[PDB]
Amino acid sequence: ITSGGEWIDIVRGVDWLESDLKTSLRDLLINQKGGKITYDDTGITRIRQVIETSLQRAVNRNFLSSYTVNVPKASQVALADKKARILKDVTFAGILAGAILDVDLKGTVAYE
Amino acid sequence: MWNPIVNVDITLNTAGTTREGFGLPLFLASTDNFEERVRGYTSLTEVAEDFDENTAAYKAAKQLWSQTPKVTQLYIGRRAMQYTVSIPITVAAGGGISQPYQYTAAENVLQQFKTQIEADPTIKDKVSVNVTMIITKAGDNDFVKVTTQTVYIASTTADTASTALAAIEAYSTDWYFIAAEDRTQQFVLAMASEIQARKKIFFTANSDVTALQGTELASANDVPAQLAKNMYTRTVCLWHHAAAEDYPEMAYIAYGAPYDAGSIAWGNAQLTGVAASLQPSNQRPLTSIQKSALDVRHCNFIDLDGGVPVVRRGITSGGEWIDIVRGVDWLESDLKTSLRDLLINQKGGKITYDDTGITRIRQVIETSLQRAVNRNFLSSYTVNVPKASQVALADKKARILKDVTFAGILAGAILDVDLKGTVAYE
Amino acid sequence: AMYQQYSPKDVVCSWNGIAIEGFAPDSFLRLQRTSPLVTPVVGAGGQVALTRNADKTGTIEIELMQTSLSNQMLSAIQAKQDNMELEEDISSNFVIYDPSGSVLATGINAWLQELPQIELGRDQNSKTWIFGCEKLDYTSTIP
Amino acid sequence: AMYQQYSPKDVVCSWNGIAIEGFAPDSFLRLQRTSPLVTPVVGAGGQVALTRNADKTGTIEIELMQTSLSNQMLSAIQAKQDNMELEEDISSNFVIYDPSGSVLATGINAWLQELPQIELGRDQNSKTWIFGCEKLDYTSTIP
Amino acid sequence: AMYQQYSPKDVVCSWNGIAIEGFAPDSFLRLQRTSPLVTPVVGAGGQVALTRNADKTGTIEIELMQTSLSNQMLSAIQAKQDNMELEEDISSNFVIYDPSGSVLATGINAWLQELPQIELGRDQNSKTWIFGCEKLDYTSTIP
Amino acid sequence: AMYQQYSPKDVVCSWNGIAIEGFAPDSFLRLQRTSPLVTPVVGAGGQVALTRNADKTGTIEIELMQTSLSNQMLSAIQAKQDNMELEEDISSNFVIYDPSGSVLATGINAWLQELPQIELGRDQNSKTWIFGCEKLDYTSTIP
Repeated sequence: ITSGGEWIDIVRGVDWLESDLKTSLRDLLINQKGGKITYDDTGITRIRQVIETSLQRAVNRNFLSSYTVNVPKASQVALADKKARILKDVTFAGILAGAILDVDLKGTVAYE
Repeated sequence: MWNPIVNVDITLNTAGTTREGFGLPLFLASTDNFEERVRGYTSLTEVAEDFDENTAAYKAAKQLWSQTPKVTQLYIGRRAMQYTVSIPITVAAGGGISQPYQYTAAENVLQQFKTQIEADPTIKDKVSVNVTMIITKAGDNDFVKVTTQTVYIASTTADTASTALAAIEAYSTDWYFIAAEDRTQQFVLAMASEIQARKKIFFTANSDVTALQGTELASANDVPAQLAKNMYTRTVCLWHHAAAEDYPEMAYIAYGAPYDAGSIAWGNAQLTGVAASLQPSNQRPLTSIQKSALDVRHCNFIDLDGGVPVVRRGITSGGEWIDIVRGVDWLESDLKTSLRDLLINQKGGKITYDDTGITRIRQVIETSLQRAVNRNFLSSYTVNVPKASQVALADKKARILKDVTFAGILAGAILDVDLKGTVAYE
Repeated sequence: AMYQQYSPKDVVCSWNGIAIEGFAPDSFLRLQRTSPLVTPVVGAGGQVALTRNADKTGTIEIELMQTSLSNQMLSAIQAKQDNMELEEDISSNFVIYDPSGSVLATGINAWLQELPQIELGRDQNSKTWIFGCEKLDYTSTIP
Repeated sequence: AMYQQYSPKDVVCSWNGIAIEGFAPDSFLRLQRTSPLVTPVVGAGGQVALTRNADKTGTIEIELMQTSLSNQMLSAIQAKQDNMELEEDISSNFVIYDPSGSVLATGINAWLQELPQIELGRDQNSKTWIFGCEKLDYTSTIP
Repeated sequence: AMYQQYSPKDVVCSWNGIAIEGFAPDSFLRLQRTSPLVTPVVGAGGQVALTRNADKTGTIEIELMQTSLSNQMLSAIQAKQDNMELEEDISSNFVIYDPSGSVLATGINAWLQELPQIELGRDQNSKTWIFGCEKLDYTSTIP
Repeated sequence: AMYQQYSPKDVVCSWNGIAIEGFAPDSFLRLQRTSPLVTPVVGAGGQVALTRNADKTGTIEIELMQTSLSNQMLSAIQAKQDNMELEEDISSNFVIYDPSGSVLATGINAWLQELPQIELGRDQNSKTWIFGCEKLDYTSTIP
């Protein structure tokens, strides 16, 4: 365990998960070599898809067990963001699996 | 600044969702931690900064946010304060004006302090001093504080319910539920009488053991009985042993506040982390006779169906269900907003004083009542309006429309069941 | 009161990072489970015992117009996956966005299963693409 | 924006060096694969494993008018191939030219598989010729 | 009333400290005794005398998917046991956990007896592993 | 998660330096051991003692299409081995390459044991070649 009480496994898994999300979204945003990701619901759903896929990659490892994702509607985004060409308000949640490291045991012996 | 192409801030703190509904809570407490007469917060973390864990203004906020989904916002009001000094200083005023005072080695010392204060040309006019010693408001000052071991200090609320309520309303009118830290018989009754003349709801608790005995309301004279006798339909009273220094009223408020008006029932409510009403003497749940004694007073309580605590009935002191009161208030607000939106936005035109203009108002009133019918709050309604050919000419000069009326019918719900059966070989 | 209104215009499908557009005039989407949830067994005497099937796969059939540009993207994606080692992954979540909530399912680890049949005549004929999924999850907005 | 326009007039089919003309009033061309791309297998516990089929053959059905002159050419070509040794080759690429891009497939090493049924009545009935192909290749204009 | 419901998903097998997973689509487990409990003998005059067999061994056949990862573990375990002295023990209890109680037996001192046959085709074929046991014990929840 | 995907296309067999190709439509490969690993013995009193068989030979049956060109190579190889002295070696390792890991065995010192039966009809019939091996070794990727 770390000095803060958190298992090393949790810390390292969270860091890897962040790195995987960062790489997947980077690969989506790059490689638009001749097109756009328009600032409407069609473009937002494409980002939802990659976030969900990258979280499913973690669920497959048995690191997580379930997750959820929420994204904003393109019809209610402030116009400052549309000029800055940035997307905000994306969030997600997850749940951890766990493991076993110790055992407690009791028994009895008798003639009957 | 430079921002990464993808930014990811992952954390380990679980979080829950909030919700928005009709009405927001306000907690009126005796405090001096800020100058404004009303200040808002959005989470318990913000409340912890201004207040310590042992203050009632913190317990009330802690109870409120225990329920799920959360309430969006919470307001805290400040009561007027008076300070007292004795012999077993620093004086502050609105605007950050502070002046220290000192005398070196009791009436002589108190008079020395009084003379120093009354001689100071900066802070004296905003406060008052009198001989123990007493310090109160003066002039425009709405805030005053005294702090300081050869001198002792004390504090006490120095206003009535009427004055505090008026002073807080003259600052912020955005709140529906109101609860109070003070639980004395006089203040509670005064606040109940004041809120009756307003479209607000006053939640209060009680732990008076004299309320658990006697079924005749005529002879009883505790606070719940007096509230019931006055038919204060806008007052909700809850009986709970821990009402001495804890505030379950806020949990009860948060139970139904997050939801829409007129579409829920406040009875049989389940509150998280709140124990049942226990007899103070032996810490056992109330007997049926004590529950009946509370019932005749129109006072609520936390019952046990056998393994689960649930607030029962959920009625105001006047006998009217909380749901009806809140739904009627929401309906009025909706009508007020819809007609306001019609009357405004005539930016370049008129609503002529003839039948063509009157039918347009009929239309919006009907639509706003249909909005309530869709919630299953009402079941049917009717509207009547005057003819433009028979309106008095004084109204046409005043540019006002009168004689509009409507009616509605309520839906209802089910909260209890009665059952009978038989068993036989045949 | 009346229920929420359906609108085909505000339905968006996505898979493998691309958006699928150009829905056909009729029946442009279908979702279905492969097996039922329960399978009763009845003895000669009338007793009943229930079997709870573990299979949860499904199929997603999306149908597009004849000249839609999304047909080229899927063909180009399929051509790439034929020249990849077995160790490389080919599955991705099939996400459907519908503000009316008339679609209750999403495809977990979906793959491309079949190619459209091509027919030509005096008029335009649609093209059907078929997908699979490891688990066709039915969810809802909790009341 | 709107997609590209379809035009039956500008569709040309070719095979064995001849051009096939005289399309029927309706449904004059069909293309289809013999087997799907993937075949899932589900265990009793719900696990999934995918089988990737190697078969890629297909069929091309082209339908012509009753009195079209292209019927004679195909009969004459078929008659020649019956009197050829097995060592001689009988397959050729089936090329379809379509400027609208509504057809995404071409036939690699196609052969003649069936002869049309002949029917006569008060009106004219079409004649269907069926071909095979070693590999029905789906291609696209790379976006 | 109706009996308890069967669920293949909640069946777990274990042996040698590892968990065996990836059950085949059908008939993934079988248990059987080697000999019957009694063997009657009838004389020429009709008299009957009963012989009570002492044998209680059995066989446990567990069948898995073609690409299941539990196949590698069993091969790796078998490879180790071939390079061990005869004095070292190779038997272990075969424990089956089933919340529905449809399986009434457990394997005492089970050993690996046979290796799966391997076959390949267009589709996936299962692999059967066979075990023995000193005493196939039938137990029940005492009414 | 889901297991690895099987693909008949990426399976390669080799023996005697040549590659064997042209697999039949179904069941083109089979592997099997000659004898089981253990043979229990039970006394009249119920005691059990285990016999560990030393035999580890096996058989590899590979089945090919009727007109596959790999049939000629095997016939040509067999013809050579009939005109060789007994001192010359005729065995070689039978190596199977499968990226999915669905085949767990390899043939050590395999030999040609039988020739295919030949049958002709309206359609094409497959041809089965049978091999032996000194030791059919089961291996795995160590977890």
